[PDB]
Amino acid sequence: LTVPNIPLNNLANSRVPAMINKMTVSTDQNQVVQFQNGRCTLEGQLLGTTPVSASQVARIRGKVFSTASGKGLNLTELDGTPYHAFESPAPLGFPDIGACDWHVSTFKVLSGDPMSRLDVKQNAPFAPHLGSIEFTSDQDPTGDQLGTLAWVSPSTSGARVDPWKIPSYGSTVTTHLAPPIFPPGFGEAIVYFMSDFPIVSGAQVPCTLPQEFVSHFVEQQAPVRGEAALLHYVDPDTHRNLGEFKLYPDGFITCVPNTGGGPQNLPTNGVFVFSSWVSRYYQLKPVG
Amino acid sequence: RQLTVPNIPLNNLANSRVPAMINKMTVSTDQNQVVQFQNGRCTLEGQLLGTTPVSASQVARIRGKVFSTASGKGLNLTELDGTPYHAFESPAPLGFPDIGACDWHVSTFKVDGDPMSRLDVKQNAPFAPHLGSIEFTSDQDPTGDQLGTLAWVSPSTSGARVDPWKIPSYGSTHLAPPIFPPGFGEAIVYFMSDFPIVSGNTAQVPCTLPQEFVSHFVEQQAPVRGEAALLHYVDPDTHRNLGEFKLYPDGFITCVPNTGGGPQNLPTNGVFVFSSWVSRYYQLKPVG
Ligand SMILES: CC(=O)N[C@@H]1[C@@H](O[C@@H]2O[C@@H](C)[C@@H](O)[C@@H](O)[C@@H]2O)[C@H](O[C@@H]2O[C@H](CO)[C@H](O)[C@H](O)[C@H]2O[C@@H]2O[C@@H](C)[C@@H](O)[C@@H](O)[C@@H]2O)[C@@H](CO)O[C@H]1O
Ligand SMILES: CC(=O)N[C@@H]1[C@@H](O[C@@H]2O[C@@H](C)[C@@H](O)[C@@H](O)[C@@H]2O)[C@H](O[C@@H]2O[C@H](CO)[C@H](O)[C@H](O)[C@H]2O[C@@H]2O[C@@H](C)[C@@H](O)[C@@H](O)[C@@H]2O)[C@@H](CO)O[C@H]1O
Repeated sequence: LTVPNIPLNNLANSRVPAMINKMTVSTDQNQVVQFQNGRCTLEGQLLGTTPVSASQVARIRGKVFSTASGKGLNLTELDGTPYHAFESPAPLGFPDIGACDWHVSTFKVLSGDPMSRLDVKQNAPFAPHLGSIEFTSDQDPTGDQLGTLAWVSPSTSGARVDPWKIPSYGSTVTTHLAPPIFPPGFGEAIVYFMSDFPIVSGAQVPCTLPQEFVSHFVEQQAPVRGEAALLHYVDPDTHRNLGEFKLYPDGFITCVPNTGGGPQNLPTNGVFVFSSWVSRYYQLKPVG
Repeated sequence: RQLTVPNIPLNNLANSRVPAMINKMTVSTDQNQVVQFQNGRCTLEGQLLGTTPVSASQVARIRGKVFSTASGKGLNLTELDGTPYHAFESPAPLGFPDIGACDWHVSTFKVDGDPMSRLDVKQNAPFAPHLGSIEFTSDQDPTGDQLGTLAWVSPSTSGARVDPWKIPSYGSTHLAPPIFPPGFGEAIVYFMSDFPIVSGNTAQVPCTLPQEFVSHFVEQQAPVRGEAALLHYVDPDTHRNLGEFKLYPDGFITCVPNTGGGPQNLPTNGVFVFSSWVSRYYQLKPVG
């Protein structure tokens, strides 16, 4: 097993098309998350809707159709091949920012302004597992539309956006949803990789694996040889070890954050390096 | 360390010049055509060239601070992480788009209602990214620190077309050097993505390395042990070799296309695999 030899600020978020700005631990360190993107086992098994490339993250493709009140999209995979409602929660790469309006910028797969902004609510017609969503738009999109999540806003007036939530993929879900990630306790806290992103009335989107970690694991198909992988976070200029982290086989990273601090207090240009396989209860030196 | 290429099928690789997925390979209609792309450029030893960034989510992005001039508005460019851009030995900030001789339309948000601004950028006199600024017009009112992504392109003037095979005039701008087809019947392999090119001959953008190849080389920091690396393009299900390719130290890929054909006739679900180091003069079996 190796992990990407790339500084953290050159790594992409796995839940929005953005670069990682910093690490942090959650304010409540017992908080459970269930992100559907950025999910991959160390052996290279993709989970949820997680795609391989950073340029598949939080994108939507589909064909415009007429609904009772206006338009909708009959979803396809991002490469234009048919989506089928099967085991995945949604087409691969489908956004997983829950409980908010989405604003998705698409183009028809030209003359004049080729872009349409699809304004999508997560209400009853939001059925991505089934393969359809509805939208309103100030433009007039038709046919095969491909696009990217541009920004998010509250579902109802005066409310707030919580990007730590995931969507409900619909009533047909019974489905390979990626499972919740539980803090393993004993002082350990899940490490979240944060990105600037336009969240209106939120300002940063968390994910649990940088996207290049996901493609690294998929590519490598490495055997898991211990209960956790001990990583060092290294200053790439001085080559000094800045802190210890554990990478778990189910595909998330923890640290023991110093009280009143944590990995948010580390420089954001360090490189993760695999050090050794360790047992499940290997005790980390606190960080930050 | 031993050179490898990503164990990822073609259709899961990102374009290195626009934020998009690769959907096919091809050769240029003039097989003697020389290109000088500034993104997607990296040596096999992991040396980035031109404006090439590491992550697919840095590709064709722009960041800067809005300022007002005597006659309009401009962007004082920074690197994508907000740190200062200095004119030194690069054409522009890392990741800056390299689609030449056309208008750009760049969707940005304020790193801080509708949060988006579309910056409409002409490649005329005030387009001076090497020196650290460009001018724009916008129907919105962007201020302060704006970060965004190239959304679409259109012709510079009314009668014109967009040729995405061209690069900008950035100004001595320290360009990555031209790539020549290297002889022996070989043609440069171009990796194509759908993208909203308005008034292009097609709505596709070529690049010379998939973005994940770039990050792979940067990570691996592998020694070059021969004049060219022979690759096989392999079907991942049957494991059959679908064609020979050469990967050159300067960071590009060639094949010998069959007359009237080429890699555009190959399936798009194959995986490149390193075979061996070969002589510069190694004669490839024709493909497609
Ligand atoms: C002052 C007021 O009530 N203005 C509303 C808009 O609501 C304001 O801006 C929204 C983006 C939120 O920040 C909201 O908290 C704020 O009051 C309203 O925008 C819509 O707001 C709803 C939530 O109530 C959704 O977020 C919806 O997606 C928003 O519509 C988007 O943003 C709008 C500003 C427009 O750009 C739309 O085209 C977008 O789809 C608008 C529209 O209902 O009405 C104002 O009066
Ligand atoms: C029918 C007509 O003349 N319309 C023009 C617009 O030009 C049309 O749409 C363009 C995108 C091209 O497809 C063109 O071939 C087509 O006739 C014109 O758009 C501008 O076109 C110039 C080139 O002549 C530049 O490409 C410029 O960037 C375009 O402006 C952008 O696209 C516009 C549609 C608007 O969205 C602008 O805000 C963009 O900046 C417009 C603007 O001059 O005028 C119409 O009458």
